[PDB]
Amino acid sequence: ACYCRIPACIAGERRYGTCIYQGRLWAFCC
Amino acid sequence: ACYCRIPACIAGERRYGTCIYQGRLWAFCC
Amino acid sequence: ACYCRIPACIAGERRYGTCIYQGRLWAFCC
Amino acid sequence: ACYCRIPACIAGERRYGTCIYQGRLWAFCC
Ligand SMILES: [Cl-]
Ligand SMILES: [Cl-]
Repeated sequence: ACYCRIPACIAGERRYGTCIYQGRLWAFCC
Repeated sequence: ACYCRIPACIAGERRYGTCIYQGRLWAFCC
Repeated sequence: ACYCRIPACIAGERRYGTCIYQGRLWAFCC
Repeated sequence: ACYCRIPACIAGERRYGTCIYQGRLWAFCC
């Protein structure tokens, strides 16, 4: 699955984009 | 869980933001 | 002209979108 | 000044972010 994350993607994931949610920027990670 | 969706959120969800990935815009739905 | 603004658009402007810049969200105002 | 551009920033500028408006993605160039 993919996840919007703060502060960063985790081990085993790659950043594929960005989420805008709750007034913050998130890494989009899969 | 929240989900990035095209074309729109499904009944029972609301749009709380936006995902940007693979050069495309997605609704962020929870 | 249009401007990316924090915290908000100003008098005489309308918000038409969002900017992502310097780790922050900005109102896109014209 | 910074500018939202399609297709890309012009020589002498760099891309520092992204604009979202009118349902479209733009390079944010300064
Ligand atoms: Cl923080
Ligand atoms: Cl602040």
